[PDB]
Amino acid sequence: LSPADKTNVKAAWGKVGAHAGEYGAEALERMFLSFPTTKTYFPHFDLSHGSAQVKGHGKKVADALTNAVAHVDDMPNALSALSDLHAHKLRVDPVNFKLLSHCLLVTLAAHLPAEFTPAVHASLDKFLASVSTVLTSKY
Amino acid sequence: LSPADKTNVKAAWGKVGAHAGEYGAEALERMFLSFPTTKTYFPHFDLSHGSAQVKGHGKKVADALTNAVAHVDDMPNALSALSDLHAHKLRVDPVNFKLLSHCLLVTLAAHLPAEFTPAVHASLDKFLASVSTVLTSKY
Amino acid sequence: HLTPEEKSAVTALWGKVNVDEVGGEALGRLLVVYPWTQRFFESFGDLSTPDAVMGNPKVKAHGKKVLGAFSDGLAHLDNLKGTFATLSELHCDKLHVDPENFRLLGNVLVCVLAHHFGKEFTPPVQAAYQKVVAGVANALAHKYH
Amino acid sequence: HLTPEEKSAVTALWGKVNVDEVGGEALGRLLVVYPWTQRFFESFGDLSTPDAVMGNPKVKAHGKKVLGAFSDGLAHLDNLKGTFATLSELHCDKLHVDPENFRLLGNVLVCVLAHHFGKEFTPPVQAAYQKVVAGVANALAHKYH
Ligand code: HEM
Ligand code: HEM
Ligand code: HEM
Ligand code: HEM
Repeated sequence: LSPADKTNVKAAWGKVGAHAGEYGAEALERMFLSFPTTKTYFPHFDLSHGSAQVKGHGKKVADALTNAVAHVDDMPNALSALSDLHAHKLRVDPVNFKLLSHCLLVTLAAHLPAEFTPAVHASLDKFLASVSTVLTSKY
Repeated sequence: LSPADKTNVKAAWGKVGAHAGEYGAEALERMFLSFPTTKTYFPHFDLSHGSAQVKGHGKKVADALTNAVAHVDDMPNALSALSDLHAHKLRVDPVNFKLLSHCLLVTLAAHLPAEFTPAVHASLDKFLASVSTVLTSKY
Repeated sequence: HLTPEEKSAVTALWGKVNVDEVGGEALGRLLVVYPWTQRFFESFGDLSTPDAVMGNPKVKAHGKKVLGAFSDGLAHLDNLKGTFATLSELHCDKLHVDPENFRLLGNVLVCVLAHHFGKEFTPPVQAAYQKVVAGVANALAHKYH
Repeated sequence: HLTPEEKSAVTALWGKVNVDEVGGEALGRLLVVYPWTQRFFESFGDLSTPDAVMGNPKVKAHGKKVLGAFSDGLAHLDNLKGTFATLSELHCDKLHVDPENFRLLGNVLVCVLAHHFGKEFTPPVQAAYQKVVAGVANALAHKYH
């Protein structure tokens, strides 16, 4: 991640603020509706609209991304325990990290008119790929 | 890469020895024949069977992999100049690194009956993905 | 394979699309976000910056044709194979574009639509469009199948 | 979309396949190399080691069925969609296996064939089989298309 990439990701995303919990919930719903294969990882969730579990989990996802931008230069060690979880316990298909990343970009685009520039869009996609790379590095 | 993975990759591959130049040439031909989209990166090569250019380039590919196993704990710095080349100058489609990796596994399988165990196969696939990750990390 | 509700969602939004701008906005972002696609647009000239790409007139002119192709696909969701046959031959047998880039361009387009329609591009609306762009990419890649 | 020469290459090699062993050899390597596919085989029991997977009788029994499906596809290379229709419904609408794993299993199979036939699995022979496994994966994923 280039210095400009880090600047852009701190920017795009400072603007997400206290909506971050609600944006991650929306990203999941977007993933569940657009790519139904992903729902089989949440058989024990009520994946309906406004589900308290999707909201609660979207907040955890968003917080993990906050922690990643806060430690962007040492993400493997910050996301270490999440890497073990997603690869060992959950064996998440690596394909699925691209699906959620795409929905995270869509969610940001739809909520950040001004921030989602072509350059910021490019930086956010690099950021989410690095997070995805870390979360898939433990198979 | 786990300690067992490194052991396996030094093994599988010690056995490749001085055939390494010929195996990389075969891997490329396998890629060119099975996935013809990849040939457009070599318009200036004669991609026919026994081509001196494919042999010469296969040796360079194999040597780079040798250098990677020799510096497996610091591949980003060992493969640094190749990362700039493949991403900046050549803009290689990241998809194509999976195609060549698959053909490298096929080539090894067809030449190393005893070494290509399920575990070694798994370790070699992890090794080539890490190399691919490094060579695609500079877009 | 769209429902009446998904068709309704897709055409209602598409009617509001600025077909002179959206195509080039998506092709440009493709060239910026996945810069290896620039390999196929050497003739277009200045792609050295994000601003250069977006403001490049050739990128805008070409994306207009690309969006022209998407509009045709929307009008023939039940025969996307035939619609994109000649484009498949071009992108597959002639250009040798890896079909994974079709999926990427489609998802980039989805991002452009979300960018321009905000809350209106709801999760259900997105689901319908993901089916559309998936079908286009699969149709455009038929010559590889 | 195979030529007479590629068909000739594919059937000549397939006639030598040990259909009681090759299927399970490939499913096992899939479960070992891409361990997230084990998520769909919890019932199979011990998958804790490579030896456990390969020597697991359920893996061998199931792979035999999988290779049964590939043999059927080879006999109907011109109608792979119809052949795999019911398997598509199963793997798509019921199991929700991401179709990228079809490509992986196919490429794993290619590795198994190279392993067992050595020099005989030539680059041209591989090219023909890559077409075969690509078509199977695409057919098995039709219910997503
Ligand atoms: C940027 C990508 C992702 C991030 C940051 C992320 C983050 C998280 C976090 C923070 C947790 C909670 C861990 C805990 O509470 O101990 C979690 C759990 C989980 N994740 Fe993810 N995740 C990502 C991608 C995915 C994907 C792509 C899938 C599946 C398609 C997935 C499926 C799950 C599941 C099923 C759980 C367990 C939920 C539960 O049991 O309540 N994750 N993830
Ligand atoms: C493990 C994966 C790979 C390795 C280790 C590798 C290694 C190399 C090396 C050592 C060179 C020579 C650099 C020099 O002489 O300055 C090179 C150049 C090149 N590579 Fe790769 N490469 C890989 C993947 C790929 C792929 C997947 C493609 C395209 C599909 C590709 C296309 C090229 C091209 C076109 C050149 C320039 C050839 C020439 O101009 O003579 N490489 N690569
Ligand atoms: C995914 C959906 C896509 C659609 C609907 C589409 C559509 C089109 C259309 C309508 C044309 C004009 C053909 C003509 O003038 O007769 C074209 C040309 C072209 N496309 Fe695409 N395209 C897509 C993806 C891509 C991608 C992903 C790339 C490269 C990474 C690409 C590269 C090109 C090039 C280089 C040309 C110029 C061909 C020439 O003039 O010889 N296309 N495309
Ligand atoms: C790519 C080519 C594949 C072929 C040709 C194939 C073939 C088959 C066949 C013949 C069956 C037996 C169906 C029956 O008993 O009626 C089956 C079942 C099954 N397959 Fe596959 N398969 C493929 C890929 C996969 C992959 C990649 C996965 C998982 C990652 C998978 C998971 C399963 C499961 C879990 C079952 C058991 C379904 C049940 O008994 O309810 N398959 N497959």
